[PDB]
Amino acid sequence: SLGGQLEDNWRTLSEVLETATKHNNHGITYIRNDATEYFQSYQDLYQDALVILNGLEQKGIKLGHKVILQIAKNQDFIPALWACFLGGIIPVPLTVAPSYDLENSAVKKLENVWKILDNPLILSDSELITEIEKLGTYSHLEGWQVISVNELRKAPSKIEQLPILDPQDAALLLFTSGSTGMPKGVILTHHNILSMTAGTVVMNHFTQQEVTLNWMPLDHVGAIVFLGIMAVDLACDQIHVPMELVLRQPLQWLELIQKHQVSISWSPNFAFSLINQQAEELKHVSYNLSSMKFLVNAGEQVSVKTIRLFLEILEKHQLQERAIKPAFGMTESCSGITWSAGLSKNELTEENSFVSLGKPIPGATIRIVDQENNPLPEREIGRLQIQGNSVTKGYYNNNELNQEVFQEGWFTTGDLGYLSKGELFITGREKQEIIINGVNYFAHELETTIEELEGVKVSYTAAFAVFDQSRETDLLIITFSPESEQFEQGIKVVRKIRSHVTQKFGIAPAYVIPLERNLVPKTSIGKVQKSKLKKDFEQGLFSSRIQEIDQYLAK
Ligand SMILES: Nc1ncnc2c1ncn2[C@@H]1O[C@H](COP(=O)(O)OC(=O)[C@@H](N)Cc2ccccc2)[C@@H](O)[C@H]1O
Repeated sequence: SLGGQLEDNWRTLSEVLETATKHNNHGITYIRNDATEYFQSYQDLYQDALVILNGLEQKGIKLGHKVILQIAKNQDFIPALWACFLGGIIPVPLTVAPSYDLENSAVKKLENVWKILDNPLILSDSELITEIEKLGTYSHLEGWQVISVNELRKAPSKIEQLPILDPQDAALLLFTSGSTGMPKGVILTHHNILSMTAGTVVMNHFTQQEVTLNWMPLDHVGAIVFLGIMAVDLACDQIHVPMELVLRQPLQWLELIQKHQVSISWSPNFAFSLINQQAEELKHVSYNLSSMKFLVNAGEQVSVKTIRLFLEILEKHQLQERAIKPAFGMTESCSGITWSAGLSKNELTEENSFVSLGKPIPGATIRIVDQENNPLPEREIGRLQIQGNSVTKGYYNNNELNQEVFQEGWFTTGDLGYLSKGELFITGREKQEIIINGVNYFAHELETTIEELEGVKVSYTAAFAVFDQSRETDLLIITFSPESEQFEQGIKVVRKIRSHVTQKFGIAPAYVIPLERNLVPKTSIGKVQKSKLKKDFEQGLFSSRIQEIDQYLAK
């Protein structure tokens, strides 16, 4: 149903980095937690990567082998990632766990992936090395080996020549958590990654003069590719900020855009809302954001009302018209695959209620089909299917999954939406629909509406529907985290949530469950995974709290 013509490029990642070294002008600027800065030119990165690569070789890690990445320090992660790229070693970046002595999904993912990949070596930093080894000994994991990047930097560097690689060979393996069970390992070739890069650059007119800024964790595809490898491909300046720095003080994102004259940046929808929360203090200070021309809202459903408010607040801070770029992407397509032309605030009205995520990059084709795999007419909801050189060819060691989601040269994303004049509009995700009396409801709207309320902490909210067997009816369940200091003072807001939702939508939440911030399940990028919360409810993990709240009501 779509298009885009792109000339074949047969570069590898090593050639891309080698091309970038000539521009000793540019490279990576690392922002530390204390807001100090450290510049590493592409030449320095290349030299650093070679040293680490030699360290890897000396430990017996060979071409084609896989290594797990568990590195929180950005100054260690990127050089180690590129080290693997140059040596033909496949890096497997995984989310750094919040702790390694307590039960969490990140610890489970690390152990599961480790088992799937036949006991590969784990790369860490000096801060985390001890904790990760402890987990290995405590859980008696046979062959568990962890090494710091700084120990690999010590390797007497007997550097030999770099291997010549096939761009069709695997270069990057990224595991995503599925709805249930084992994680899914997305295989990404050089050709996959560089075909996204080329398509995105040509379509959006990026040049070596760009300044990219990332504040998402480096294990995610958006940070590795769109705001990592792309910048290397362009040989432009790239900046990496730890997520917690911007979370602790959201306005620092705006400060860094101004200070570094940033032209390209990205966050999911919730972070836009976090800025909107700062509307008051944004009246007493002024930022200059005129350098920002490509501001990506991607990673989760985009809220019309949130974007509209974001423009109104920040146009008073020199944010140019059409700078905001809602986009669609996934791990399976090396992040971004469609890009908006920009928002003009005229599509944002009590409008749609769906934001356009734009047209696909050159080389890519997208379509909306029915259950029969037949293309549907424009403007009606169906399953999104994607193809092109930027799209993955298959998952790691999972034929059952490959045969299901890869058919006729198309990949089923598991996402729902429609096409209108060539532009993609995502409406929801499969098996997460909120249907009550045949009427379609949309989680993001509900969540946005909830998050307007005082006492509801932004980015910890979820809305989903379960079927109640006893009463033979569908229930709307709302989970949130209180903005109180602290819970359980967030009992007053439970009542406030139910009424506010009824007033605006005409339907009510059956249950409203407050949650401790640390227990709301989130992907590395901060997207609330509603599947894990649905399961938790059906156990039920919250039954005690539900009763306790119900006992507090009726008094
Ligand atoms: N703009 C969007 N609107 C609605 N849902 C989205 C959007 N972007 C991503 N998603 C959801 O997130 C899923 C992919 O999740 P992950 O594999 O964890 O990686 C991601 O979250 C990528 N979407 C990140 C990205 C995209 C574009 C540019 C930069 C960065 C998609 O299948 C879709 O369900």
